[PDB]
Amino acid sequence: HFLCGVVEGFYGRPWVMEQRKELFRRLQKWELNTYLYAPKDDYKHRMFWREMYSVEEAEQLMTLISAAREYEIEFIYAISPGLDITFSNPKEVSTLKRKLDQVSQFGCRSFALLFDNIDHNMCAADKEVFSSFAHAQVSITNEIYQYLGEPETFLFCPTEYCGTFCYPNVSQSPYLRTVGEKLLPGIEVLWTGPKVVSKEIPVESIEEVSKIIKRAPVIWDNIHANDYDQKRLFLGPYKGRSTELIPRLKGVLTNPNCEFEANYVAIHTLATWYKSLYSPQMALKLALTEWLQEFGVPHQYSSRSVTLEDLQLLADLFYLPYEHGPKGAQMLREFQWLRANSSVVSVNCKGKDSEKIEEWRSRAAKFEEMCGLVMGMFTRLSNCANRTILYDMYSYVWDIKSIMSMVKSFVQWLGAFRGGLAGEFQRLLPIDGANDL
Amino acid sequence: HFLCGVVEGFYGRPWVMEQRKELFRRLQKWELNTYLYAPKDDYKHRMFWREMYSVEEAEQLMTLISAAREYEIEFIYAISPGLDITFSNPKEVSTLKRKLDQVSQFGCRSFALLFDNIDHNMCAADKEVFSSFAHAQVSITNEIYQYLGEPETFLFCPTEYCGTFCYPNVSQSPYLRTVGEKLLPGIEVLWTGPKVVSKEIPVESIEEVSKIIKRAPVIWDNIHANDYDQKRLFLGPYKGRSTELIPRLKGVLTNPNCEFEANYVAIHTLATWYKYSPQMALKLALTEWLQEFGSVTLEDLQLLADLFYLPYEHGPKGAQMLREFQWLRANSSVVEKIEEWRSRAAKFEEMCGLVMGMFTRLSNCANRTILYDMYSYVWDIKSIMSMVKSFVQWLGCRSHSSAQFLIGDQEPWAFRGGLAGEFQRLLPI
Repeated sequence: HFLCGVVEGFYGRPWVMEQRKELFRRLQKWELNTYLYAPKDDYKHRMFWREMYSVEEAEQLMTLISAAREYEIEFIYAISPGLDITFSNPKEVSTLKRKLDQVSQFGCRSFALLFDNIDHNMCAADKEVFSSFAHAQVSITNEIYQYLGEPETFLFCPTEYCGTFCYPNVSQSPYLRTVGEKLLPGIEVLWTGPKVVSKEIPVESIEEVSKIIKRAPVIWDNIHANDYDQKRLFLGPYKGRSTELIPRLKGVLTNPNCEFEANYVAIHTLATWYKSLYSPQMALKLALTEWLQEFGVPHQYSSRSVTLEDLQLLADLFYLPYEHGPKGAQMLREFQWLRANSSVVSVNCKGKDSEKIEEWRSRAAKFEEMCGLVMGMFTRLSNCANRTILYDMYSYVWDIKSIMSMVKSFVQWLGAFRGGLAGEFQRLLPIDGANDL
Repeated sequence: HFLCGVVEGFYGRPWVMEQRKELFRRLQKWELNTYLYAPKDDYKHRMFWREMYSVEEAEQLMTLISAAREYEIEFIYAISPGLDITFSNPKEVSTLKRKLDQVSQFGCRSFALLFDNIDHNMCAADKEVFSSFAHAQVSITNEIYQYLGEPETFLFCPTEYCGTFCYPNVSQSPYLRTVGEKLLPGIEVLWTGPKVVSKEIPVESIEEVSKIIKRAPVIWDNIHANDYDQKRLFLGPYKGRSTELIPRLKGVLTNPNCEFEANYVAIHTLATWYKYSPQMALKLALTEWLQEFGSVTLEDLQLLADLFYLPYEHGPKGAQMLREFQWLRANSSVVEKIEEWRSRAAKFEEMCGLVMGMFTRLSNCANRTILYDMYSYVWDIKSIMSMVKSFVQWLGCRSHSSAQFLIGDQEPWAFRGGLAGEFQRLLPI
């Protein structure tokens, strides 16, 4: 069957077990079926992948893997040994087997080997044994498949895991030719689309890759991932992927925002898209409408609120990687126009103009009200009762509100170390606002 | 005696109780004595301050207040009712008293009333009873002082809490004149310096404020606060405050970084200063911190601290990379005695390598709690230096190539900041 769900596949602080249980609740609520465990910086997933879990760690994994079963979500355990492993040393191979067995005894029946972002060339001993980097990965992936008894679901993420990472192209890649041929027919292949973060995943691109790897891939979708930029959050709907892909694919797993509570939209809309033909804008409405209920006012026994419009504003400000939501783009166009047409100056060298200065002013007030809606959105969100949500999003909301606050001032006015060192180096690169509207 | 320690006084995710216990450990380890609880976004501290703590909330505060006593750290409970309180309605006043009693029964004997970020506002009904905003605040602050039995430590943070917030200046403020006169002698006054985030706290500025409020203030120090800027972290030493201030002050509480594990340097160096050379204090603190990791070297931490140093200053290795990159960009047009450009480019490209190395070893460390609290910030700097290294490379490879810097369709991280970033670029800052 078709895999649809979430991969916890991002860099940084991983999610905690209470959060993952709440995740399984939601995947079931929305009729998704899969979870792939692959947090890049849970140390025993990648950095110290040889190390067996301690007894108190094992108690938490088995408790987690059983919540997965309790909630009818399939649990796929991933391991990323590609960094420093010697493929031909059988102690390494045995260590990998030992590690998998251990998790299997916690009651896990599905697995994955990830070879994402790693040096293309092996050590000396390995070049001796294997003809290519591809051959080495397959050989151990197959061996491990078989050693585990050819389990229900088994995933392999290649080093050339998207269009732009294929040397020299997708169709003629010796690496992918080798995966297609030698990887055992029951092992599945993860693929992120044309790019690492794909704006669109066109059907023809999936036909093209499927030909060379001899099967339908499972999409690891980075569309809502935000690990690569401190300032970014993605609350927009699943988008750029035709429902026509579903027959051509073995699954879709989203790698979403690091901040757990910020993924309501990202996952609800994936679900909506799975069950459909699909309208991003309508899926967002469904998802925002449902999300609103999760934001209380606090209970009060002594005394002397977030709306749907607030959430719509918030999502349009923190939307998708290649697109702002309509209320965000509107405030942007309007502010550009105001700055451009600020010839309502006292030091005026066009005498004046009645009509053109009435328009500027009129549009400034209208804009100053839009800025108010941002401040209002922040105020009511900080007054909400679900603090877990407030905290997961606080810095992002504060930021936008403070900057809009300063933009409002600046427009009014028309009538320094910020970002820190990183900010200062950034301003000096001349591609700083190179994708701005 | 004299109050020195930490205020948990910032906006955002507050610290958790395990973190606060570990904090009390450290304050004692380093001979600090105080903690002020005032996280802006515990809902019952400020927004819904009338509300009593629930049973499960009360169980956690009692458990926390007793760890404070266990570790010989004084615990001061703050409350920020300034937003919507009616000062003249005695139900409001009673509600405030009810709330304080509740915390006292959790075993807490020290308190504070905060009136920080509030608009010089009275509702009517209040303007009827009280002649000014200042009069109204003191009247309830005094009443509450007395009602609690005039406790050991009691703090009052004024609305005019720093130089730039005093109308029209510090010396002639009717607001502060009124606080100085009518606030009872055993209540203390919190003050953040000339600014909200003070670069320096000069002695004369403290003499000046002490005169008008008729006592020595307790400094709420925002020097290492990072709640106001997503991209900023402060690992530099306590600085800009003369050791001559210590006799002129009733205390110093730092309001430090939101990310708990990032405050080792910020608090160790405060302690060192409480007994001064900033660069020697940093060395003491970085040397001690290195042990808590585990492979990460001292040179790695020195680089990291210099990259994320202080609000008005970068550390020497950071400022150096900056001046050198400015020079390279400025003098690129010559790509006769410009073997110096090339030479300086390679030398710079090696500096960028040390950043990548620092990040690599930090992600391989065994103290994951620390890694996570700082991960975003370290990734960011590494990615940006990585792109700076490229750009310098590209500048050099230009006598043999006329390719664009960005070649074709990019991944989103090439273009930083999102919508916030785009509005920022449109301001002149």
